[PDB]
Amino acid sequence: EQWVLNPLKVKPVAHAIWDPHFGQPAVKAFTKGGVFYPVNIATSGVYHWWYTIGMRTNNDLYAGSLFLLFLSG
Amino acid sequence: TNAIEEFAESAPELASRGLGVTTNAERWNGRHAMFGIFAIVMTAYFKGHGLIPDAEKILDVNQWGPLASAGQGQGITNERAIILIAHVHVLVVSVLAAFAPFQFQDTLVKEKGYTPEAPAGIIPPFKTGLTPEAELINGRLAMLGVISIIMASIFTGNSVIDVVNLGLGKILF
Amino acid sequence: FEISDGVEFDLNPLVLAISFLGWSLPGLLPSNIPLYGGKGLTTALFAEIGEHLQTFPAPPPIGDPFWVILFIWHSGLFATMIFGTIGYNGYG
Amino acid sequence: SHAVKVYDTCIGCTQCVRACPCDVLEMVSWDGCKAGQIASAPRTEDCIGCKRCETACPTDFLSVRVYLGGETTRSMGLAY
Amino acid sequence: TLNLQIPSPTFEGSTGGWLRAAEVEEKYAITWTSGKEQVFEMPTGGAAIMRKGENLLYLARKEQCLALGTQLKTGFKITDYKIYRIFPSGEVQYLHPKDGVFPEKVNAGRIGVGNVSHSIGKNLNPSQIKFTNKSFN
Amino acid sequence: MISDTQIFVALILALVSLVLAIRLGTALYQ
Amino acid sequence: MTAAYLPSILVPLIGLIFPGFVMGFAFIYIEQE
Amino acid sequence: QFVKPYNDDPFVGNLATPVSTSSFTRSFLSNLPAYRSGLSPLLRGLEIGMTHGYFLVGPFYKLGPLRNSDVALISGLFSSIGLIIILAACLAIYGVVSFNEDDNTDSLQTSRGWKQFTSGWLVGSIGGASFAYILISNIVFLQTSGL
Ligand code: CLA
Ligand code: CLA
Ligand code: CLA
Ligand code: CLA
Ligand SMILES: CC1=C(C#C/C(C)=C/C=C/C(C)=C/C=C/C=C(C)/C=C/C=C(\C)C#CC2=C(C)C[C@@H](O)CC2(C)C)C(C)(C)C[C@H](O)C1
Ligand SMILES: CC1=C(C#C/C(C)=C/C=C/C(C)=C/C=C/C=C(C)/C=C/C=C(C)/C=C/C2=C(C)CCCC2(C)C)C(C)(C)C[C@H](O)C1
Ligand SMILES: CC1=CCCC(C)(C)[C@H]1/C=C/C(C)=C/C=C/C(C)=C/C=C/C=C(C)/C=C/C=C(C)/C=C/C1=C(C)CCCC1(C)C
Ligand SMILES: CC1=CCCC(C)(C)[C@H]1/C=C/C(C)=C/C=C/C(C)=C/C=C/C=C(C)/C=C/C=C(C)/C=C/C1=C(C)CCCC1(C)C
Ligand code: SF4
Ligand code: SF4
Repeated sequence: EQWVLNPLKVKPVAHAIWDPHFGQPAVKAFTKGGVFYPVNIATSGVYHWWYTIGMRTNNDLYAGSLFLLFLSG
Repeated sequence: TNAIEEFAESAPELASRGLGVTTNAERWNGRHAMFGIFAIVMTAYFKGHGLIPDAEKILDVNQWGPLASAGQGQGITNERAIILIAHVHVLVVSVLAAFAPFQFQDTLVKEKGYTPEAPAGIIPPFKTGLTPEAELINGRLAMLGVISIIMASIFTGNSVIDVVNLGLGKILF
Repeated sequence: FEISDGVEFDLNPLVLAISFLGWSLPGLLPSNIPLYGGKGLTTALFAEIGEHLQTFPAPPPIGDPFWVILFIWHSGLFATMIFGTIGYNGYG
Repeated sequence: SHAVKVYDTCIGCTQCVRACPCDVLEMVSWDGCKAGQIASAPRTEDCIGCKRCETACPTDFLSVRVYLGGETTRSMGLAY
Repeated sequence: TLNLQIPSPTFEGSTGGWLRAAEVEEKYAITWTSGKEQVFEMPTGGAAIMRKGENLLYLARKEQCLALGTQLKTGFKITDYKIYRIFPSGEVQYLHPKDGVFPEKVNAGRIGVGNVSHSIGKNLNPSQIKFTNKSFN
Repeated sequence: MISDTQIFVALILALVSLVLAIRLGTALYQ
Repeated sequence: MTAAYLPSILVPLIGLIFPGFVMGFAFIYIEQE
Repeated sequence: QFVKPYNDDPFVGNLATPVSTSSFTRSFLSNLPAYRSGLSPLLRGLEIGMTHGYFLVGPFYKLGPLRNSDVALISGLFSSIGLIIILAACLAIYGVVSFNEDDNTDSLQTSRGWKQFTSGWLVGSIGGASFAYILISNIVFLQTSGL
């Protein structure tokens, strides 16, 4: 939601990191993307892809995930 | 009976040892669900009366390692840690009972040639007392109550503790 | 005492005593070099043991003559012990 | 075990039988070759698959073939 | 038949001998007569002294037994070596000189096993023997 | 922005899909 | 009970319990007569 | 002279050596719980676990991630308990897989014998870890390694 505003400046985050082996330096080093917890920055381009498709809110992505779970079932 | 036999056919490994959908599994899960309803009532009491020390204090990452850090940049509270350790006590008791059961107690994993207990059915006979029937009735009731409590909490929006208190009539707190 | 399945071994401690004396008595030979002080190897080892027992919990420091004296004395003692067992059991 | 087979191109040289570290191949009587003998594989359960029989074979492509199949203790040559 | 009272070639012992699999599954034996006391090489490793007369030896593998037999036949001139297989039941079997004569020379009585009535070029194709019980021969 | 109720609905659908996956795995194993 | 606790509740499960149970059950299955 | 065939069997895959067949070696091995005579498979496991959890507590306590913390000893004990549970699971799966249900009268090579052994090992291991935890928590020498 904060990437669709300034996509050329915001780094897209893939998912959060929860590793009980990280030290405080590692947590601080990985806390980026404007979030407040260690994260991975996506390199798959799914952000750009979905933005182009027409996804704007997190609710759109959540609805898509629900539909794909239903389709897998 | 038909379901039990077809499961025994499908998964001989679990059914032969008593695991899976069996009367033994039903009895054990009823035991655990009754103990869990009691645990929920006790935690409701303690939280309402403030008996949990430093309940809202966030555990220090420097002291308790990275495990003290939660998923989204949050910290586990002292109350959550205390309740988790309370569960750890009974979990160690559980592992010890499963691996080295008392001679008189029922065993979690039944022997290969064990005789399954008769499936009670809709309701076992009403044998009032400390009897294998009353145990099963109350275990089924407690398991159903656990599911009902969770679903009431999610639907009505109240906490599980709040729902338990409301049901009991606010006697707990 | 059987050293193997059916082979007996005497295991005489007098062999140990004799080998210890055989290595230690020559060790008394004094030397004026700093390592020994003025005394021999065995006497220097005894003196170091006493000195570092007086300061019990602090190990002899690296560079102290104690370590070198210990190593040399025990190398010679073990060599003499092996030779004495050889003599007592094969040439005995 | 491995499947060992013999074909009519056999000339009865017997080198396949002599080369086998086990005792899997033996000479039997035959009329299709000048030597009057043909190789046979009665004890195929003892075969290890070394293909020494195949190596010691003089006919254009082998008269004896070893097809490696299911593995057992004897086939794998496991002394333990 | 095998006589279990035949002495052994006064071996000094080794770590290459048979193991628990010999007591559990199969243990092979080889018996041979020697005209004098020679020194031979164990198939497991090391040297042993064969006795004047009958010698019985225990091994874990038929290949080891037959390697020892080949050594006796070539290095020495001993060709009366017999090989047996013993199960834990004690059911000794006779294997090597099966028909009393070595397989390298034809003998009347043997039945051909595994013989095919064409060259290898006449084998069928897996496509032809697919989804069928036919054999590629 | 994604609520706990939304995550719970997702988890329920995931559990249904897991049950169906176990069924398919059994049917394929046969 | 918020969603922020789910990572800490699950990662140990998915990474130590699920693998341990799967390995034990698979061991029992593969070594079974 | 000192190295001979094992059990006077020249063709077994073993040699009789001082380390393998000396009087001290035989006495030690025969007096260890795994071999002592008379012990039930449960008592063998009890002694072995008592011995093993005790030394398990130390490495975790003095080299674990929370070793420079106030909770180093409790963390070490809890990691010891976790490893003990994992090893008890290993023992249980090994017993169910290796030993069939035939009854050889609790010889430690039976289903029942191994079940008793693993139960005793779990109990003794947890007990020994707890005993080491108590001793370390109450004795300064053990907390400082003599410093
Ligand atoms: C959250 C509450 C809860 C609790 C406390 C339990 C507890 C239990 N359930 Mg379960 N159960 C639950 C919810 C719960 N259940 C629900 C919602 C359902 C669906 C209706 C079931 C359905 C169900 C069935 C059908 C059966 C059980 C059984 C059991 C027992 C063993 C399960 C097990 O070992 O899992 C453990 C899994 C974990 C993730 C936790 C393990 C943590 C410990 C400390 C680790 C040590 C494990 C131990 C060493 C074993 C290792 C084995 C491996 C190496 C092979 C146990 C009394 C079985 C039973 O009673 O058998 C007689 C059985 O057959 N349950
Ligand atoms: C992906 C999953 C995963 C998870 C969730 C963890 C979690 C952990 N690892 Mg890591 N680890 C992993 C994979 C994982 N590891 C892998 C793949 C390796 C191999 C390279 C390691 C190797 C490793 C080492 C070498 C060490 C850790 C340690 C730790 C701990 C973090 C540091 C700390 O202060 O804790 C320590 C504080 C504690 C209070 C520990 C309590 C742990 C309890 C007892 C766990 C419960 C176990 C359970 C009952 C077993 C069930 C068995 C069943 C499945 C059969 C933590 C328990 C450190 C540690 O201390 O481990 C004990 C440590 O030294 N890990
Ligand atoms: C001791 C070394 C160590 C260990 C044990 C771990 C452990 C972990 N790291 Mg890693 N990490 C390490 C060093 C280590 N890290 C280092 C040095 C760095 C650099 C700073 C990182 C950086 C890092 C990041 C940035 C992230 C992690 C993540 C994770 C977690 C993975 C989540 C999970 O459980 O997935 C489960 C494990 C897998 C899916 C991997 C599966 C791979 C195997 C080989 C597949 C096996 C397939 C098999 C055929 C079938 C299954 C069999 C089985 C069920 C029996 C886990 C706790 C991630 C995390 O927190 O996720 C929540 C994450 O985002 N780590
Ligand atoms: C296949 C897609 C996928 C992948 C690769 C991951 C990966 C991850 N999820 Mg998961 N997750 C997924 C789908 C997926 N998720 C879905 C659809 C949901 C909604 C129900 C979730 C909900 C979810 C939550 C709530 C959390 C994670 C977390 C995690 C992390 C640790 C693993 C874990 O705890 O899983 C736990 C997963 C579940 C309890 C349910 C989802 C399980 C999926 C559907 C299994 C799919 C299997 C796949 C199709 C086939 C397997 C192939 C086989 C060869 C192994 C890791 C980054 C945790 C974390 O720490 O994140 C940072 C965490 O807190 N996930
Ligand atoms: C609480 C708690 C704990 C706990 C716990 C535990 C162990 C909780 C365990 C809970 C369990 C096992 C719950 C199982 C519920 C099953 C239900 C509701 C089935 C319903 C079936 C129906 C309606 C049906 C039906 C049907 C109909 C209509 C007619 C039939 O002819 C057909 C059909 C079958 C389809 C612990 C111990 C962790 C402690 C913690 O501090 C708190
Ligand atoms: C004391 C003690 C212990 C103990 C203990 C024991 C033995 C504890 C036992 C606890 C039990 C039996 C709890 C049952 C709870 C049932 C509920 C919440 C049912 C809800 C039903 C509903 C909502 C039904 C709804 C239904 C209705 C009304 C009508 C029909 C339809 C529908 C709407 C679905 C221990 C073990 C902890 C040890 C301790 O040292 C001592
Ligand atoms: C969330 C909530 C709300 C209120 C009530 C309730 C108690 C339900 C509560 C709790 C819910 C819980 C605990 C839900 C748990 C969620 C779980 C276990 C999610 C996991 C889902 C896993 C999935 C899809 C796995 C899919 C795997 C697949 C295809 C594998 C494919 C296959 C493979 C790999 C081998 C061959 C067979 C097959 C099937 C083709
Ligand atoms: C080989 C060698 C060479 C040089 C000399 C050296 C000595 C180092 C030697 C090596 C020696 C070695 C390796 C020694 C190691 C010793 C070890 C690991 C000893 C372990 C002792 C264990 C002890 C007390 C355990 C005590 C446990 C107790 C009460 C448990 C009690 C309990 C139990 C079991 C269950 C219920 C709860 C309760 C009552 C608490
Ligand atoms: S070698 Fe080839 S040809 Fe000569 S005998 Fe053996 S099989 Fe027949
Ligand atoms: S493969 Fe080795 S064993 Fe099998 S037959 Fe050819 S040679 Fe004899």
